[PDB]
Amino acid sequence: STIMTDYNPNYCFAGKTSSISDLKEVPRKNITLIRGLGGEVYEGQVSPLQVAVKTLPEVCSEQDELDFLMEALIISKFNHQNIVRCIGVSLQSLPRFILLELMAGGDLKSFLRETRPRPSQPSSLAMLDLLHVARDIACGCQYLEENHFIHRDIAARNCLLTCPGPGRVAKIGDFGMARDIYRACAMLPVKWMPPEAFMEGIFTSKTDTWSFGVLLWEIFSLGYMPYPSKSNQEVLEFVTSGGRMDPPKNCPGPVYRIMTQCWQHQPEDRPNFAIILERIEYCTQDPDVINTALPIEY
Ligand SMILES: CCc1cc2c(cc1N1CCC(N3CCOCC3)CC1)C(C)(C)c1[nH]c3cc(C#N)ccc3c1C2=O
Repeated sequence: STIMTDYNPNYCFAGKTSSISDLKEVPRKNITLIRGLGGEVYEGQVSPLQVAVKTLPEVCSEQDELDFLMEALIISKFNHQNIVRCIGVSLQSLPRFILLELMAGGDLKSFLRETRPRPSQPSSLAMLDLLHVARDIACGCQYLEENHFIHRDIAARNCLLTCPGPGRVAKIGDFGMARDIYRACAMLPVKWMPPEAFMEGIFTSKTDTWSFGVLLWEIFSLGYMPYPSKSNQEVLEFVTSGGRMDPPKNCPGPVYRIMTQCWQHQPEDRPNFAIILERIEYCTQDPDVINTALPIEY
């Protein structure tokens, strides 16, 4: 790409600088698309390795090209089991591809909605399944925090699962907001943002702690939209004024208490991710938490 070549942006993560020349270019003849899944995401294979393929439309702006490169650089430099892997890229053929770990369980929000206990599947999910998802994402967030990377958009829609069934691992699977900020409103994820985002606009890992609290609410509600029946501005005014969400239906007290600590008004009063993990791990050990039945959706 001449835009990518002429600009040739550097990307810094964890004290190391990378650029387009550092990306692992997979020959296009080795890549086959199998089906569309979800911009466009396809299932593909690399000669074989099963992958997810993100594509860049051939009709795109110069900014879109640079965005796509920065997304590749960002994902390629992460090294953690709870962040989706990047197999490589194919940027020297059109349309351009980024090749990612296939996450056959799909996105977490959709999974929660589709796998809710119902009279026909009364035991589809248990509390422990939800705590394992929470732990998995908290582990990824702790890696980001330890590497001074602020995600800015932790939400169930941005988490992915390795498979639908038992043994699934949840991973962070989108970095678009971080990418936009690295390169730099009705599209802001207001419902995931702490009060101070709207005051001084200052982001820290404590902003990700707040968002993680909202993710935990999403998990234990089985995929409900946060602040049901409030608009973005209503939520902004609500949370600023000290308003917080009620516990999800049947949510154990100890889990709800993790949410409420994540939502402390003062950032310094919120737990870091090592503390969040410890609390999630204690909940997972407590028989009265894990023996709590999830509500049936009639
Ligand atoms: C093979 C399965 C799959 C896999 C993936 C995805 C969706 C799927 N499916 C969508 C279709 C469903 N079906 C199941 C049958 O009923 C209809 C819905 C079953 C999940 C989505 C589109 C969510 C996805 N986004 C990604 C982003 C990044 C990054 N960075 C990396 C990987 C991904 C993936 C995936 O690997």
